Amino acid sequence: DQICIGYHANNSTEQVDTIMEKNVTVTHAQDILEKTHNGKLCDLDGVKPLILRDCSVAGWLLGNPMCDEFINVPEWSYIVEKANPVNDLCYPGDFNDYEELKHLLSRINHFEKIQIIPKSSWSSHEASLGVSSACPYQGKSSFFRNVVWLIKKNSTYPTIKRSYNNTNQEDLLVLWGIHHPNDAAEQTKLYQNPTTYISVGTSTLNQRLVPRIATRSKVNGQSGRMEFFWTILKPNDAINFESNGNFIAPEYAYKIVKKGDSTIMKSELEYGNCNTKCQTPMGAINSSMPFHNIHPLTIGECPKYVKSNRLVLATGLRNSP
Amino acid sequence: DQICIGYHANNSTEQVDTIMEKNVTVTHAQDILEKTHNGKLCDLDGVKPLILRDCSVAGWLLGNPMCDEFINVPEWSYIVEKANPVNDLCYPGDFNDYEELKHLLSRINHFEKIQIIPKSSWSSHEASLGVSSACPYQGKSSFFRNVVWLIKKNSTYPTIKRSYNNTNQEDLLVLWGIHHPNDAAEQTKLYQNPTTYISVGTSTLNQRLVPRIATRSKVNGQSGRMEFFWTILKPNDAINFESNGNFIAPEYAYKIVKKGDSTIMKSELEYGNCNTKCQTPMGAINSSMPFHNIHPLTIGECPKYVKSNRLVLATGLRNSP
Amino acid sequence: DQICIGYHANNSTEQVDTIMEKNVTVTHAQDILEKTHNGKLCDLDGVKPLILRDCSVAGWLLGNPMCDEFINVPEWSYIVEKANPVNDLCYPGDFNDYEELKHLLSRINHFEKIQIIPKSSWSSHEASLGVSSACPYQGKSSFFRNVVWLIKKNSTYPTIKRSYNNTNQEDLLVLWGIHHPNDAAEQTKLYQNPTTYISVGTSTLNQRLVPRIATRSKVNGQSGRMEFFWTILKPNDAINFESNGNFIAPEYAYKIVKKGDSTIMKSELEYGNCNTKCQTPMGAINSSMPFHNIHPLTIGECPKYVKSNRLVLATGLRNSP
Amino acid sequence: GLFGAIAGFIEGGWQGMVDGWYGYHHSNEQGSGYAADKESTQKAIDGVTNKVNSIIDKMNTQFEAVGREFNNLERRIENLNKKMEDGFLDVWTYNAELLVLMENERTLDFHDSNVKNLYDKVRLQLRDNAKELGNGCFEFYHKCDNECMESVRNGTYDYPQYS
Amino acid sequence: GLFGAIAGFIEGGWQGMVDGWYGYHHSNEQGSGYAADKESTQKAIDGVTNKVNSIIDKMNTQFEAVGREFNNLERRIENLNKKMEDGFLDVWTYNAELLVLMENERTLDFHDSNVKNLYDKVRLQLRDNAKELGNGCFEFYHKCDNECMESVRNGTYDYPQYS
Amino acid sequence: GLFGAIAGFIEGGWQGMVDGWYGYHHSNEQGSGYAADKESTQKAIDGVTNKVNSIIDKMNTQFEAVGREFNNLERRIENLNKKMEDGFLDVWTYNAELLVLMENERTLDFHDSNVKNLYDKVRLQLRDNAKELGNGCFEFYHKCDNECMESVRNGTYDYPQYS
Ligand SMILES: CC(=O)N[C@@H]1[C@@H](O[C@@H]2O[C@@H](C)[C@@H](O)[C@@H](O)[C@@H]2O)[C@H](O[C@H]2O[C@H](CO)[C@H](O)[C@H](O[C@]3(C(=O)O)C[C@H](O)[C@@H](NC(C)=O)[C@H]([C@H](O)[C@H](O)CO)O3)[C@H]2O)[C@@H](COS(=O)(=O)O)O[C@H]1O
Ligand SMILES: CC(=O)N[C@@H]1[C@@H](O[C@@H]2O[C@@H](C)[C@@H](O)[C@@H](O)[C@@H]2O)[C@H](O[C@H]2O[C@H](CO)[C@H](O)[C@H](O[C@]3(C(=O)O)C[C@H](O)[C@@H](NC(C)=O)[C@H]([C@H](O)[C@H](O)CO)O3)[C@H]2O)[C@@H](COS(=O)(=O)O)O[C@H]1O
Ligand SMILES: CC(=O)N[C@@H]1[C@@H](O[C@@H]2O[C@@H](C)[C@@H](O)[C@@H](O)[C@@H]2O)[C@H](O[C@H]2O[C@H](CO)[C@H](O)[C@H](O[C@]3(C(=O)O)C[C@H](O)[C@@H](NC(C)=O)[C@H]([C@H](O)[C@H](O)CO)O3)[C@H]2O)[C@@H](COS(=O)(=O)O)O[C@H]1O
Ligand SMILES: *[C@@H]1O[C@H](CO)[C@@H](O)[C@H](O)[C@H]1NC(C)=O
Ligand SMILES: *[C@@H]1O[C@H](CO)[C@@H](O)[C@H](O)[C@H]1NC(C)=O
Ligand SMILES: *[C@@H]1O[C@H](CO)[C@@H](O)[C@H](O)[C@H]1NC(C)=O
Ligand SMILES: *[C@@H]1O[C@H](CO)[C@@H](O)[C@H](O)[C@H]1NC(C)=O
Ligand SMILES: *[C@@H]1O[C@H](CO)[C@@H](O)[C@H](O)[C@H]1NC(C)=O
Ligand SMILES: *[C@@H]1O[C@H](CO)[C@@H](O)[C@H](O)[C@H]1NC(C)=O
Ligand SMILES: *[C@H]1O[C@H](CO)[C@@H](O)[C@H](O)[C@H]1NC(C)=O
Ligand SMILES: *[C@H]1O[C@H](CO)[C@@H](O)[C@H](O)[C@H]1NC(C)=O
Ligand SMILES: *[C@H]1O[C@H](CO)[C@@H](O)[C@H](O)[C@H]1NC(C)=O
Repeated sequence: DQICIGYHANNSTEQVDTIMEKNVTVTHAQDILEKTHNGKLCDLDGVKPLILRDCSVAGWLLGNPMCDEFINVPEWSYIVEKANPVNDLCYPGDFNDYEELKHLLSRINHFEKIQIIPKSSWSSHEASLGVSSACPYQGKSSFFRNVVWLIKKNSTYPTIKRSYNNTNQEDLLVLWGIHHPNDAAEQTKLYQNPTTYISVGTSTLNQRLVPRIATRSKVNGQSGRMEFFWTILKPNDAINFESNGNFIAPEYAYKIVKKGDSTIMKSELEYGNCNTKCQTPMGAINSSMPFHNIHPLTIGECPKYVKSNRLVLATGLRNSP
Repeated sequence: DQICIGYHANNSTEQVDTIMEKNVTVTHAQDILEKTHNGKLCDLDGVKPLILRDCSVAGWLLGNPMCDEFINVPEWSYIVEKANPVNDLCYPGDFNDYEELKHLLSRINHFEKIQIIPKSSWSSHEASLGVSSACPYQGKSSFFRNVVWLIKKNSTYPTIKRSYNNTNQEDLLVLWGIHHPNDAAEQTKLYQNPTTYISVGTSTLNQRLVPRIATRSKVNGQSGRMEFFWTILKPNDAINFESNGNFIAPEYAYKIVKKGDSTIMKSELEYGNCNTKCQTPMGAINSSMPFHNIHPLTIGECPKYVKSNRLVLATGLRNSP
Repeated sequence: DQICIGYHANNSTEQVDTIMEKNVTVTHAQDILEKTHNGKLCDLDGVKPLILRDCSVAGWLLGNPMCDEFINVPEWSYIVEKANPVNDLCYPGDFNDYEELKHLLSRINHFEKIQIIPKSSWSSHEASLGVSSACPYQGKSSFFRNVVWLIKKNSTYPTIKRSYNNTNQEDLLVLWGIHHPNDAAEQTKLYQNPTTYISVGTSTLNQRLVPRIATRSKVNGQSGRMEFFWTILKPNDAINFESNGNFIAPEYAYKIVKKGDSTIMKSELEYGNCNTKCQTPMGAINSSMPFHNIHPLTIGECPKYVKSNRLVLATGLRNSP
Repeated sequence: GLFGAIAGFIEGGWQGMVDGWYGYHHSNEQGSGYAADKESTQKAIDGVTNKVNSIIDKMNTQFEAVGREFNNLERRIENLNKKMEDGFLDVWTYNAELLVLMENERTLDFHDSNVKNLYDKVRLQLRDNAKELGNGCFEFYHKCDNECMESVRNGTYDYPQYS
Repeated sequence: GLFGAIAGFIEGGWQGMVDGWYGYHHSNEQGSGYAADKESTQKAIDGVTNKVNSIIDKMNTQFEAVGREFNNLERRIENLNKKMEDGFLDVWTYNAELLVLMENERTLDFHDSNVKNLYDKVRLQLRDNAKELGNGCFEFYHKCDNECMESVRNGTYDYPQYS
Repeated sequence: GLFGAIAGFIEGGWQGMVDGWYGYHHSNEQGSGYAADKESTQKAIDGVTNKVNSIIDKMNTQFEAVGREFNNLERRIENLNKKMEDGFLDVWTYNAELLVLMENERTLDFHDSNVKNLYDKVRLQLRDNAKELGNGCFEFYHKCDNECMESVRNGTYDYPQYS
C-alpha cells in the first residue's frame, strides 16, 4: 500500500514567459492585453461625435459654405477631424492662434450660435457684395457665413465704430478678420482709404491691425489673404471695433453653453453608427482587460495603453508533457 | 527530553502589504512615508521668505503704491505669492514676458534698488502730474513708484534722448512702459504729438514701440492701458531711450546682487514665524523619512514626494495570532 | 567509502551587488556597462561630420567671410558646433527663428548651393559697395557672401520688384535681411527714402518688414543692426520681393538635396580622423555592451545611456574564501 | 523549479486529479484514487487572485496620451511633446512586461513550493512508518485501508498505533 | 510561506523568546528555556538593514517638480508641462509602492528561510539520535542535560558519543 | 542563501571541479575524484543565458536624448526640456540598477537551489543505505566501487541490491 503527493495536469497549451525561460506551458493563464477593436468611429456613452468629414475646425467655425452641415451643430462627445481636410480656408490666409483655439475645444462639448451684429445693420456700408470665387456655393461666389466682408458704398468707406455688450451669462467666442489686398490699386478699389486699420478692444484685448501688402502666389485662384483673429468675451464685458478699411465683421459668435471632457481625434475613418464606452481613432473598444495595444490617444473609460504584443499571466502551474 | 526550533512573536499589530496578501501582521516594521507638516509658511535655513501678501510680483517690481512694504526688500530664501493677488496692475495693462521674468526670479535671492534717472532730472518735461485714480495712496491719486509717467510742459512734448551706462559690475533689471490712450483727443491732450514712438537700444535690444489706440472697457475705472517691458542690462553696457510721446521712464532699476536657488511658491497661507529646512506651500516638513506625500513643489533638503497614502516596510517576520 | 555533493570555486575576485549584500565575490560575472571612449570626434559609418570649427550655423549659412571653408560643403553624417563660436554674426543683429531653423537641420544631410539672384543683375541699384569693417576678409571690408547689401545709385533708390520661381523639384532654403540704421541721417545717406519697407510673399508667406531706428551700443565696432529672415520655398512656388529701402537681397539660396537622420552636436573637440558607428560629443564608442555612461546625446547605433558607474550581472555562483 | 518538487522528484502532474491543484493518490487492496488537498489549493487560489488584482491595480493609474497641435514654426516643442509622450509609453510598457515576467516566474515557483510543503507535511507525519520511495510516494510497512489513507490526508495519522 | 517553516510545520512563534528572531527551546529534567541563535539572527539583521538602505538610496535620486507659469495663450505648453510633471509622479509613486510590495514579500520569505535552515542545521547534527516530532521539535533517545543541549546550539553535538 | 546549501551545510566550493558548476566528489579504495553533473549544470547555463538576454532586451528600447536649442526668452521651455530629458534618465538609470540588484540576488539563490535539489536527488536514491554526514557527503554502509559511484551519478543506484 502507498500514498503519493502530486499536482494537477491538463490538456492546456497556454504558454507564459519568465526571465529564465520562455514559452512555458501552464495549466491556467490569464490574458490581460486587449488586442481587438470593431474598426469604427462611434457614439461615446450614447453621445454622438462631431464628425467634420472633409471640413476642418476653421472651416466649421468660420462658416465655410461647404461646411453647411455644421451650422448649429448639436452637442458632441468628441470631435473627429481628418489629417488633411480639403475644406479648410476657402479664401487663402492664416488663422491666428489656431492651435490654442483647438486646445480650447478639448474643454468644450457644445456651442450655441447667436447673432451679435446683423448683416442688415450695416446701413452706411455695403455688406452683400463681400464674396469671392474661392468660396463657391451652388455655383455662385460666396463667403464664410459667420463673418461679413464689408466694402465701400458709393465710393466712400466711412469709419466703423461698433460695440457689443455680452449680456448672456456665458463666455463668448468671437471671430473677426482683416483682408490683405494685392496692391495699392486694389486697396483703393475696395476701401478707397489708402492707409487703414482695425482696432479691437475689450477689458483685456488691446489690438490694432493694419493690412500688409505683398505680391503673393495664387492659392485657390487668389493672391489676396485673410487673417482671422479670435477672443473669448467674458460675461458683462463689451467688445469694441473701430475701422476705416479692410475689416471682416462678425455676424455670428459661438456661445459656450457646456464645458466638459472632449478631444479632437485625428482619423480618416467615417461613422459606424455604433455605441461604445472607450473610443480610439482606429476603432472602438469593449473589454474588461486592464490593458490594450490599439492606439495611445483614447477617450472615455479605457484600459491602459501599452506597446506590447503579448501580456499573459500564469495563474496555474507548469503543465506536463 | 527535547529541543525545539522556533521564532519570535510579540504583541505588535503593525501590518504590511505584499503581492499575494494584504494586511499581514508583523513583529517589526518601518514606516518610510512622512505624512505630517506644521501647516505654516516658514524661514528656510534661518533665511526668511519674501511674502508678498496681497501684492503680486508685478506690483512689487513696478512699485505699486499698495506694495510700499516691499520697497528695498531684504534677501529671501524663497518667494510666496497668492493665486489671485488683488494688488497687481493698479493701472490696467499687460506685463511683457511676465512669465519669463518670473522664471528669472527663481535664480535670484536678492535685489538692491538704485536710481538711474532722477525724477527731478526731467527739466524739459513735466514729471510730477503723471498719476491716476486707479493707483491711490493715502486718498490721493498716485502711480507705480519706480517709473515716471511723463507729460508735456506748457503745451510742448519735446523729444527725449536719454542714455544710462551700467558702471556697476552686476546685471541690471531695467523696467519701462508705454501708455495707450483712449482716443486721438487724449493723445494730443497728454503728449500733443499725434504720432509718437519709444525707441530703446542696448548691445542686444533693438526695440521701437508705438501706441495702439482702441475703445476699451473700464478696468479699475480706466479704459486706458499701460504696457510694461523689461531687459537685463549687462555691466559696461548702455541703454538708450528716444521718445516723442507716451513714455513711462525708469526712475529706479533693480540690481541683482545675489543669484541662488529660489522659487515662487503659490500659497494663500501667511507666516508662522517658524524655521525649517524643507518647505511646502501647505506647510513645513521636519522628518528623517525618505518619502513624504504632502505636496510635489518643495524647496530645500526634502524627502521625495510620492502620491502614496502608505509605505511600510516589513523588517521583522510574520507575527502569530 | 563516500560520495559528496558540491559546487564550483575558483580564483575569481569579481564582485556583484544585491539588495541585502554588497561586494559579493562570484565565480563568473558579466559587465554590461561600457565605460570608455577614444576621446575623438569621428566619421560616422564612413561619412564625415561637418565640423564648423569656430564658425556658427548662422555664419556658415549667411556666408560669413571667415567661414570660407564652408562654401559648397559636402554631405555630412552629423554637424559639430562649439558652445560659443567666435565667427557668428560679424555684423551685429538677430537671426529670426534661428532655433527652429537649427531644428530643421537635424532632418538634413546635404545642402547644394545655387544662385537665384545674380549680383550683376542689379542694374538699377549699386550692389558692390555693400560692405562693413565688422566683416573683414584679407584686410579689406567684406560682407556675408550669400546676400547682397543694396544701396542707392546716383542718389536714388528706386523700388525693387523681384520674383523667383522654384523650378527645381526640391524645397529651397531662402535667406534675406533688413538693415536697421542708427539715425534718420544715415537712413537718407544709404537709401534716401525716409520711410522704407520690404514685402516678401509666397503661397504661404505674407511678410512686410520696416526698419526700426534706435541708438544702440557698438557691437563689433558698429551700432547698426541686421535682422535676418528665412523661409522654405516649395517646388513650383514663387517668392516675391518688393522694397524701397534697407533690403538685403538673396544672391544664393541653399537647395535641400538629401533629408536624413542628423544632429547638431555641441563640442569643443576637433577631429580625430577616426571612424565609428556610435558617436558622442566626448568621443566615439566601439563596444557590444548593452549600456554606456559616456554622454546622453549620441548619434548612430549606440548602447543605451545610463548614469551608473557600475552594472555587473552575476552569472556564476558565490565564490569561496 | 526552485523547490525541486514540480518536474523534479515528482516527475509529472496528474490528468486524473481535476478537483484541485495539489493532492494525494492512494493505492491499496480496496482500490486507488485521487483526492485534492483543499487547504493548500484554496491558499494557492487566494494568493494568485490577490496577485492578479495587485498587478492590475498598480497599473490602473498610469500615463495617458493627449492630442496637442503645433504649427510649422513650433517644431521644437512638437518634438519635445512627441518624445515626452513616447517616453512614458516605453516606461509603462517596460513596467508591464517586466512585472509579468518576474511575477510569472514567482507564480510557478509558488506552486512548486506548495507541493513541496504538502509533501513534507505528509513525510513528517509518517516518519519511519513508511518507505520514502523518492518519487512523491510513501509505501507503508503496515496495511493502510481507506480510513488509514484518510487519516494521512486528515493530518491525523496516528503514528503510535502503526508503530 | 515559501519555505514551510513559519506558520507551517512550526505552527506559531514564541512570545517567550525576546533576545532574538530565531532560536531554541529546550526541556529536560533540570528545566526549560529559550535561547536565541545569535549567528542566524545577526545575519538576518544585516540583510534587512542593507535592504532598507538599498531601497532608500535607489529612490534618493528621483524626479522633482518645479513651478512654471504660463499665460492665457500658452495653454498647450502649460498642459504639456502638467502632464510631464504628473507623469513622473505616477512613475515614481508606482516604483515606490511596487518595490515595497515585492521586497516585503521577499523579507517574510527570508525569515521563513532562516528558520528552516536553522531547523535543518540541527536536524543534520542529531541524525538518528533523536525523534523528528514534526512540529519543530526533536525528542532525544538519550537523556540530554543542559551541556548536551548546549552542544546542539554550539554546533558541537557529539553524535558518536550518544550513539 | 535561501536554500541553505551553498555556504550553508556545504561549507565551501571545490577549486578541483573545473568542468561544471555542480557535481560529485567520491572517495573509495580505488581513489577519489570530481565529476561534474552535466544535466543540472547545463540547465543553470540556459537559465542564466536567457536571463541576461531577457534583461538586455527589456532595456533595448528606452529613452533617447535629443539636442534642442532655445533663445534667451524661452527659458521656461528650455527648463521644461531639461527636466524632461533628465527625468527619463533617472527613471531608466533606476530601472537598470534595480533590475541588476534584484536579479543578481535571484541568480545566487538559483545556484543555491540547484545544488540543494541535486543533493536531495542523491539523498532520495540512497535512502537508508548510507549515512547522511551533514556536510554534503553520504558515507556508504557497503563498499562502493567506481561502478557503484557511477550508478549514483547515473540516477540508477540499485537500492534493493545493497539493502
Ligand atoms: C485677363 C484679365 O485681365 N482678366 C480680368 C480679370 O483679372 C484676371 O483674373 C485674375 C484671377 C488674375 O489672374 C488677374 O491677373 C487677371 O488679369 C478681372 O478680375 C479678376 O482678377 C482680380 C485680381 O485683381 C480678382 O482676383 C477677381 O476675383 C475676385 C474673386 O473672385 O475673388 C472677384 C470678386 O468679386 C472680388 N470680391 C471682392 C469682395 O472684392 C475679389 C477680391 O477683389 C479679391 O479676392 C481681393 O484680393 O476678387 C477676378 O475676377 C476681371 C473682373 O475685374 S474685377 O472687377 O477687378 O474683378 O476682368 C477680367 O477681364
Ligand atoms: C461726465 C463727464 O463727462 N465727466 C468728465 C470726466 O470724464 C467722465 O467722467 C469720469 C468720472 C468717467 O465716468 C469717464 O468715463 C467719463 O469720460 C473727466 O475726466 C475723467 O474721465 C477721463 C476719461 O477720459 C479720465 O479717466 C480721467 O481720469 C484720469 C485718471 O484718474 O486716471 C485723471 C488723471 O489725472 C489722468 N492722468 C494723466 C496723467 O493724464 C488720467 C489719464 O488722462 C487717463 O487715465 C489716460 O488714459 O485720467 C477722469 O478725471 C473729468 C475731469 O477731466 S480731466 O481733465 O480729463 O481729468 O471731468 C468731468 O466733467
Ligand atoms: C571722428 C569722426 O567723426 N569720424 C568719422 C567717422 O565716424 C566716427 O568715427 C568712427 C571711427 C566711429 O568711431 C564712429 O562711431 C564715429 O561716428 C566716419 O564713419 C565711420 O563711422 C560711421 C558711424 O556712422 C560708420 O560706422 C562707418 O563705418 C561703416 C562700416 O564699416 O560699417 C563704413 C561702411 O562703408 C558703411 N557701409 C555701408 C554699406 O554703408 C557702414 C554703414 O554705413 C553702417 O554700418 C550702417 O549703420 O559703416 C565708419 O567709417 C568716417 C567715414 O565716413 S562715412 O562715409 O560715414 O563712412 O569719417 C570720420 O571723419
Ligand atoms: C516561442 O513561441 C513563439 C510563438 O509560437 C515563437 O514564435 C517563438 O519563436 C518562440 N521563442 C522561443 C525562444 O522559443
Ligand atoms: C453692459 O456692459 C457693461 C460694461 O461695459 C456693464 O456694466 C453693464 O451692466 C452691461 N449690461 C447692460 C444691460 O448694459
Ligand atoms: C486592510 O486594512 C484596511 C484598514 O486597516 C481595510 O480598510 C482594508 O479593507 C483591508 N484590506 C483587505 C483586503 O482586507
Ligand atoms: C560706459 O559704457 C561704455 C560702452 O558704451 C564703456 O566702454 C565704458 O568703459 C563705460 N564706462 C565709462 C566710465 O564710460
Ligand atoms: C564595496 O566595494 C567598493 C569598491 O571596492 C568600496 O569602495 C565600498 O566602500 C564597498 N562597500 C561596502 C558596503 O562594502
Ligand atoms: C513657375 O511657378 C508657377 C507658379 O508661381 C507655376 O505654375 C509654373 O508652372 C512654374 N514654372 C514655370 C516654368 O513657369
Ligand atoms: C478523519 O478520518 C478518520 C477516519 O479515517 C475519522 O475517524 C476522523 O474523525 C477524521 N478526523 C478529522 C479531523 O477529520
Ligand atoms: C560548547 O559547550 C560545551 C559544553 O556543553 C563545551 O564543552 C564546548 O567547549 C563548547 N564549544 C563551543 C564551540 O562553544
Ligand atoms: C550507468 O553505469 C552503470 C555501470 O556503473 C551501467 O551498467 C548502466 O547501464 C549505466 N546507466 C546509464 C543510464 O548510463
